[PDB]
Amino acid sequence: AMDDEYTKLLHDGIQPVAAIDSNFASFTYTPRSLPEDDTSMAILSMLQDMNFINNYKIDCPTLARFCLMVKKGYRDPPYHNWMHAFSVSHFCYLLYKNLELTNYLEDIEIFALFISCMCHDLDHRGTNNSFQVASKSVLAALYSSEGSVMERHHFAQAIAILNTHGCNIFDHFSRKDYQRMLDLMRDIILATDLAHHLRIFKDLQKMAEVGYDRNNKQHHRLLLCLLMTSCDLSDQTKGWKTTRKIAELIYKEFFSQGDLEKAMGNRPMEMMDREKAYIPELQISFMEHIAMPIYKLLQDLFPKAAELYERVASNREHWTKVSHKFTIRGLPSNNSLDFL
Ligand SMILES: CCCOc1cncc2nnc(-c3cnn(C)c3-c3ccc(CC)cc3)n12
Ligand SMILES: [Mg+2]
Ligand SMILES: [Zn+2]
Repeated sequence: AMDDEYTKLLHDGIQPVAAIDSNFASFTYTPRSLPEDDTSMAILSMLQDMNFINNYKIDCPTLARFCLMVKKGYRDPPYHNWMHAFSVSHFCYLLYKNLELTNYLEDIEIFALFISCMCHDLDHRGTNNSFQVASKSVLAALYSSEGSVMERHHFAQAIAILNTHGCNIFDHFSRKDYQRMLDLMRDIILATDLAHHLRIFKDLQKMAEVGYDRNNKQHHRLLLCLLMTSCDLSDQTKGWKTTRKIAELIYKEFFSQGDLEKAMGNRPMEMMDREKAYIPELQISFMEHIAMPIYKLLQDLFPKAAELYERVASNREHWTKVSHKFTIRGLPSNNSLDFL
């Protein structure tokens, strides 16, 4: 159903977003409930709704071909796959719809954000940055002096897609705007390195304290940074079932890297060591120390974003609640102590 795929994608209309689901454009929509078969069409619906296609006279063949090439540029580790990218892109669309980004950022910045969302984890292998370095990967070999190893590769892969014949959805920009767009993507993608976020966190607080100034150029940069990290973590803004299930995949991925490190004779981080990792406290810590501050910062800049923070805080309480279930009380389901 692969070339079947390009053809349908291109020669039918692009569905109106509302026809996808009546709640497609609300903060309570879970993008991962859309069949993976429909997600490319969905990307195009959002692009058309956000008016970028008919704004920039983008080649529908080029655009549909971009989309499928982006999708195909993901591997299939448990977490860092296309459905991640898709729901991350979808949240960006939500932000643009519910928060009115056009009053905050230039059309080009928003386009670069959405597109960086599609591409921000391309060709991920289920290993992190410290793995690249520790294992002397060829990615660590090329990007050897400044960290953000994977993020540098994700941007590199996005670049190589745009430079594939019939995939340059930017080949309509002036050379000036083309450069600007590439520098935008690099910055937004790079911002998805958690180390980056921790570096600029103080500056984000400040901007939120004094208030976003649209004539401040450094505010534009910080906003786009905060918005992108809000997109990368948006699974935490949905239901309990979503955080629960996203913990499954995360930990499945992490533990595989740990098993591999052990085999190479490295010592894995605890959260990657399936023998040592206590998932409930790892989640609460992650929630309390990473994701919560992101959505609080977003609530401070954007008062309509408040429901998202309160979702994320409610998801944390719930890990607190079910946290006792990770000590086996009574007997296992089968009434057996064999597992001993
Ligand atoms: C930090 C390690 C904990 O990992 C996670 C644990 N629970 C949920 C989760 N959702 N995404 C992550 C995660 C996995 N790897 N990375 C790099 C992230 C992550 C983290 C932050 C950002 C904003 C800067 C972007 C991505 N998660
Ligand atoms: Mg990433
Ligand atoms: Zn990501």
